[PDB]
Amino acid sequence: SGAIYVGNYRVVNRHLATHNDWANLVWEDSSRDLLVSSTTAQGCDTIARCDCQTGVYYCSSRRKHYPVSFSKPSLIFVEASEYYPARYQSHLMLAVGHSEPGDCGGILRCQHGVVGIVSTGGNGLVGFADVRDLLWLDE
Ligand SMILES: CC(=O)Nc1cccc(NC(N)=O)c1
Ligand SMILES: [Zn+2]
Repeated sequence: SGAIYVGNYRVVNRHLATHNDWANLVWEDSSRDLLVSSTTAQGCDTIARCDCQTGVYYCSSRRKHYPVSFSKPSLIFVEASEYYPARYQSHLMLAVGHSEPGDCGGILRCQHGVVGIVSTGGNGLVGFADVRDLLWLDE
């Protein structure tokens, strides 16, 4: 699990969004595994605005932060999970590293702030849903 808090926005894995997230929907994209809901409290996180391909992600299944190199956001085929059928996920970045389902929502960061959240994994790969293109999160 894990969320991003910026302005009056909460960014979560679409597959982990609660009834409260859906009752306060700002935007959702099923192909990206992302959902943003409205909050009453002011978020403390900064979204990276950059095209960095190196960073550090939190891996709850190892209680550790790992430094990774990752691909630029793209359309990648993603095998079946407990939450989606096999399909193409958009705006997805891959790194070589450890990921398990409950690692979803772990934050990837560079010097410029939050890059994205863990969304896919297995076969020694971790996939992160990019949030850097969602410029409207900042105002
Ligand atoms: C370990 C494996 O094969 N599945 C895996 C790994 C990381 C994240 C997800 N994502 C998801 N279940 O939505 C799935
Ligand atoms: Zn950056």
